[PDB]
Amino acid sequence: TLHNIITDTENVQGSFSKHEFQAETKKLLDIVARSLYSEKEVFIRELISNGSDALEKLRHRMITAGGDAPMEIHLQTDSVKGTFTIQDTGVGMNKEDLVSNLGTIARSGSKAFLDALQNQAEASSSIIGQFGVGFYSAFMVADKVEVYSQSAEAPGYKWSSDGSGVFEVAEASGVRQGTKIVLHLKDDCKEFSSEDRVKEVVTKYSNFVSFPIFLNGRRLNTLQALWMMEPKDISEWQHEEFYRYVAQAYDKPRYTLHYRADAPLNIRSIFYVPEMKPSMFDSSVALYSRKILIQTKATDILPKWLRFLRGVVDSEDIPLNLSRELLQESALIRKLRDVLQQRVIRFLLDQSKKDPEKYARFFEDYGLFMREGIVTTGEQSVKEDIAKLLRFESSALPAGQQTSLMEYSSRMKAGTRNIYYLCAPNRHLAEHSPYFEAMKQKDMEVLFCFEQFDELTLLHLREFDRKKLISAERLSSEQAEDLLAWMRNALVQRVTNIKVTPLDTHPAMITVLEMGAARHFLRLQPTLEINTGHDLIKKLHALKDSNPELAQLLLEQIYDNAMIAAGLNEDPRPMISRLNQLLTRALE
Amino acid sequence: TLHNIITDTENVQGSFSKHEFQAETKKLLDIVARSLYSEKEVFIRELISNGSDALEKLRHRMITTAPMEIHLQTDSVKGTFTIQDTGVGMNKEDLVSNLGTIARSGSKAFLDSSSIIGQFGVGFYSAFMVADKVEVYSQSAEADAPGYKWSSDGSGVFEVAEASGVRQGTKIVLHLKDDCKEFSSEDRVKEVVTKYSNFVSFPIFLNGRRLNTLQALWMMEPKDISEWQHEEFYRYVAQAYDKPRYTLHYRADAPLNIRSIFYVPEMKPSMFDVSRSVALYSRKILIQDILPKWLRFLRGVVDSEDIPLNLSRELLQESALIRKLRDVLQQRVIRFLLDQSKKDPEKYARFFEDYGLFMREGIVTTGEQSVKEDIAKLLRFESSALPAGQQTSLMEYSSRMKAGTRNIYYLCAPNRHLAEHSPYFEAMKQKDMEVLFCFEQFDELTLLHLREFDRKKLISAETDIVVDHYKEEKFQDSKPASERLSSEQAEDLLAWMRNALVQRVTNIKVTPRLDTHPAMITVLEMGAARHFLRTILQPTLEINTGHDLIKKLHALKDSNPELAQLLLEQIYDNAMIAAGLNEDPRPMISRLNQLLTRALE
Ligand SMILES: Nc1ncnc2c1ncn2[C@@H]1O[C@H](COP(=O)(O)OP(=O)(O)NP(=O)(O)O)[C@@H](O)[C@H]1O
Ligand SMILES: Nc1ncnc2c1ncn2[C@@H]1O[C@H](COP(=O)(O)OP(=O)(O)NP(=O)(O)O)[C@@H](O)[C@H]1O
Ligand SMILES: [Co+2]
Ligand SMILES: [Co+2]
Ligand SMILES: [Co+2]
Ligand SMILES: [Co+2]
Ligand SMILES: [Mg+2]
Ligand SMILES: [Mg+2]
Repeated sequence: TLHNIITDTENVQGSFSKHEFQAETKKLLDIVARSLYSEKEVFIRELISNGSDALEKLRHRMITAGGDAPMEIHLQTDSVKGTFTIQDTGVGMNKEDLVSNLGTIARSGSKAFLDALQNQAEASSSIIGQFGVGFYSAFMVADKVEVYSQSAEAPGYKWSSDGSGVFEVAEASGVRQGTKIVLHLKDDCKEFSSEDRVKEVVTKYSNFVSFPIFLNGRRLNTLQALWMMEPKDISEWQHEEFYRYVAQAYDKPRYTLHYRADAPLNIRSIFYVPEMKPSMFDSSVALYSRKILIQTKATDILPKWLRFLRGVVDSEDIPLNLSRELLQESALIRKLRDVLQQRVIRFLLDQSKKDPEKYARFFEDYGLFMREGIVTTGEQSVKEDIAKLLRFESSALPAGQQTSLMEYSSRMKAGTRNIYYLCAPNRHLAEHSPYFEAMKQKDMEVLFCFEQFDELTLLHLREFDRKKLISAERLSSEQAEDLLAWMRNALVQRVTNIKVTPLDTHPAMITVLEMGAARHFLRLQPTLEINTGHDLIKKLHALKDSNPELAQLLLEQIYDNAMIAAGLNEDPRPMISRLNQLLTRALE
Repeated sequence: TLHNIITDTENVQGSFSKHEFQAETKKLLDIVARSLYSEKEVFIRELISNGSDALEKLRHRMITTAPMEIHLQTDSVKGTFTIQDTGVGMNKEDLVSNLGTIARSGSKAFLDSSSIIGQFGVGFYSAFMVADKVEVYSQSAEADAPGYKWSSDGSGVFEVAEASGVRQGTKIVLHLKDDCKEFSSEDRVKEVVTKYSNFVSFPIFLNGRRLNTLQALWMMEPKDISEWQHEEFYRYVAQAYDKPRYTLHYRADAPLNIRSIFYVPEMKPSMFDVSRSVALYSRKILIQDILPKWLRFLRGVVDSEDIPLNLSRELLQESALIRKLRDVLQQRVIRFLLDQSKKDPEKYARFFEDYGLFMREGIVTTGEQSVKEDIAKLLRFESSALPAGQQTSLMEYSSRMKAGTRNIYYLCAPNRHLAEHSPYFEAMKQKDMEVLFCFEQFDELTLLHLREFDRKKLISAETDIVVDHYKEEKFQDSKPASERLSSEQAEDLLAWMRNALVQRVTNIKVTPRLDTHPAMITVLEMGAARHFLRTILQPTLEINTGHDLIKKLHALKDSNPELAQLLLEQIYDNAMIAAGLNEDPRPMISRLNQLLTRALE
């Protein structure tokens, strides 16, 4: 029932030829200029990266062979002629370098320059170019490209091409030191001769480029890359400002984490938690490399549950896809994500100590993210890492006070290893749980979990600290029996039981067996319990025969009042008209 | 004030030299091997695509019998991945010029149909992502013609020799590097095929077993798809176990080529997943928004030939075409859902109940008014002019509006009975306008954001009641003056209430607009106040001096003054709750029980 035709039936017969791999130059240029980037606008990123690199090499040269000029990138638009022009005052290119570097695809002068530096040299970490293709991005948007270049050594040149397999080189006066590139834009790309549009692209990708960038004689990039600076030389106001820019936000960060490290990758990063809680009516952490935008929404570097963080991650040696808008599959990027997960958890844990009050607000607003993380990850070790961030209330603690799974594990009786919880809409329904009343008597402490999805979190948690979480789950004696028998008939299809109990000020209360049910209800088999010493109950007893119609309203009210006190009816609008009838008739 | 450096100053001196662009081949190979594809597994897709193309070329040549299939083999002991197709094969010139030359694609000069996948001339080199060594055995058809072995380590050179025992077609053997042993696992290779190549037009066999490849339903004639084929296909694309309640199979050629199928699940959406969905294809191979956020409940697939692919085959290439496509799809889906409401309103009611929250979200988070209104066409309400239970729409409301009218009135209450008997509705009934009844939690927020519809302002009943004070209060009471407090009694009572409720209310007023209710709370921007409470104000308390409870209060203030104050506090609380402006109701229960006992003697 198997069908395979793969068989070792081949044998080397005779002699063989040796060939070198070739490359169809014509088609390859078309591929860069058409089939490489998701957006045409990206040619501006590339040309500015080149200007930065040229400037960086000049700066490097002058450390040793010092000499004389300012280091700048200038952009000019001409909306009448349809041109885009960029000029840098960097190292420039002689005729040999124009032909070699521009004329040859995947040849990178910058890459060779990098490979020859001491790894410690500043330029080692700021040179952007790697592949030797970014320049061809100009043909995506231009029918004609002209390059004027003057090297810093001992004649100016003009390089020229339409990008169709050929190019021309001639001597030129009077070219300024560095390189000037003029793009004659295609008709469908004339938008890049608009100043406003070019400004949008520069700020998107290249806002943190190290050298001043001018557009039509005006400076743009006034924003310094805070993530590359020493964490201590940065003030709270700089973070507030930088946060707003990077998160496109208008509030401040409640938390700031400035993380720098060298392994598995170079990392310079800043993470923020917004002060404003998120909701339905609605950026992410951005990825950079050597100060250039890679992805506005970084995908592989953080786990999904940490998507509430804003900010930036920059790595010098993260493996980039050729398009420079994706990362390659890498064991190093996987390790980075794991490292960051642990760092952020560690940071939030520290914060729960420094200010439990503040952390309490944070957990109310963002705790859902932690719960999601515990449910969706498949690593038990990490589930218990994220679980250190959870807060609940406890049977063994007062109302409104939070504790962690660790603090519970702390207080446990020495001879036991079970974590008991009870997921309830509220505390009243918890304290009066049949299942919890059990754990009151013989057993001891139970976690009260009121938040949404607290349940399946713990179900998915399964195991914490090698331990197991498991859900713990007046009126005479015949005047009352008469009253009860009456009550069961007026509330036939509302409750599945009516009891009598020792309540004080409250004439009745609602209790529920399954908390699980009550959630379906709020999305039920209540048990009303009557205080036969309460005046309204004794009044109810008297009116059931004397004024049956009045006692019907009163009964309904006592039931509704009990459901409200149990948090089982949060919006009492349905009762108001009846209640008003009860009041008018009572007040005759 | 300006700093520029760019000046038209440069002039050419003497003649030019002419040059041809060149390529650094060795470094291109490295780029294809390490930097081109973001995921290693796609070498499987690329090799299958080549096999599929070779088979298409043979099919086209066989017109003008033999099997046409693709075989995969994993050897986890030898660390080897093998693929063999029964296609046209390659001759010596072909092995050299097409395989040996990066960016050379024989699958171009073949033209000359739309079944051919290969375009760039680089896909084959993806093998070097995962393999130290690659051997190729190919046999052309017919044509003369010898067999050949092609061989390379991936760096720089390769060798070809004539060979025997080469079956018609092409076999390729990947000697996997230690980094990539996962591709000698059958379960692993199977995962990849079904991910990218599950709609390939020829059978694929893995280690002798035929893979369950599928029909590209979206490309096919809609009328030839049975409900059951859609059920199955839905379950596949949505990875679900239930079936679709709606199926939209959309083809178009203008303005954009589009072949798509969308499904709405029969299941209600998980509330967990809502806070925490359509695949994109080209030529039957997977490609990795397209729908606006509010339509993320839809499942299914979109294919469009106007979307260009990047070199790596994982990104789309015109962020403006996409916005267009998305706008087209949004429009088509709204029209589809409007049509479903016509055909079967009862079934649509269930849909709206389960998914309505997505519409409301869409209305609230869009900035474009015409889009808010388009989505708003999907909303359903009840009406004061229709029997209980009968759903209607903004459009139908608009069509009943008299010539003079210029506003759409609405009232938000938990249910039909509460709206019909709302004090706000009693007040509105004195006018002759139709009032929409909206029962869902975020309906008010939604209409607040919607603001207007078809040039008609949306106004809540509660708001309209306040505005009428600043016009003519030309309304007469429901009860004759005999059944009301005299003015002197009304003024006396009000002055008392103002003292008893000093810092809780802005003012207190009688109103002729109530019947069943003793009082109501009014706030100009009621809706916005309700929304704000979900985490005081300048509320007005308006009393009905014809109501038994109000008149009794007038008496009580002079007979049991303490009881009168307790009554007063409760009336205010009742009006706040009825207004939807109440804080936690639990702490009022104490007062209420106390009030209840003192009343009952
Ligand atoms: N503005 C410039 N000034 C001086 N030299 C330049 C300039 N632009 C490009 N070059 C040179 O031309 C080469 C080719 O540029 P490019 O095609 O962008 O490849 P790359 O910058 O080297 N690497 P990549 O950007 O990752 O593809 C560079 O490496 C430099 O040697
Ligand atoms: N299995 C095969 N059988 C026959 N010819 C093949 C086979 N694989 C590759 N070829 C030939 O070799 C050429 C190069 O393949 P490839 O590098 O994948 O580029 P491409 O398929 O043409 N376009 P693309 O896949 O989009 O990069 C193809 O165009 C075919 O002419
Ligand atoms: Co052999
Ligand atoms: Co070195
Ligand atoms: Co000139
Ligand atoms: Co009309
Ligand atoms: Mg470059
Ligand atoms: Mg191919």
